[PDB]
Amino acid sequence: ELLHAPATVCGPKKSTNLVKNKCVNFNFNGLTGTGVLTESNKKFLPFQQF
Amino acid sequence: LVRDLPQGFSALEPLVDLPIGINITRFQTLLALHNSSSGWTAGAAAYYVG
Repeated sequence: ELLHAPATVCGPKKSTNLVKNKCVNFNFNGLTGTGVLTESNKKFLPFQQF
Repeated sequence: LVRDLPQGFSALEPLVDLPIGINITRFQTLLALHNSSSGWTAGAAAYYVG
């Protein structure tokens, strides 16, 4: 059942590899889009994702 | 050393997720020192609530 509460049960996520320096699509935990992924010289705080 | 809250700035980092679907109406907290000599008692400290 699902009425109001946030999902507590879900299936497995069929993830794959990661490709750098190429024009690819992407999906990071639901964050979809397209472009080229490159090594960053900047940092994120330990709890920040995007 | 200061007699009150510091004259500065600090940002607060996230700690938990806890997807809890509860309708909260009120709040009560507690901690105090209780000896075994004169029965239940209390300490001498204050906390801030905003």
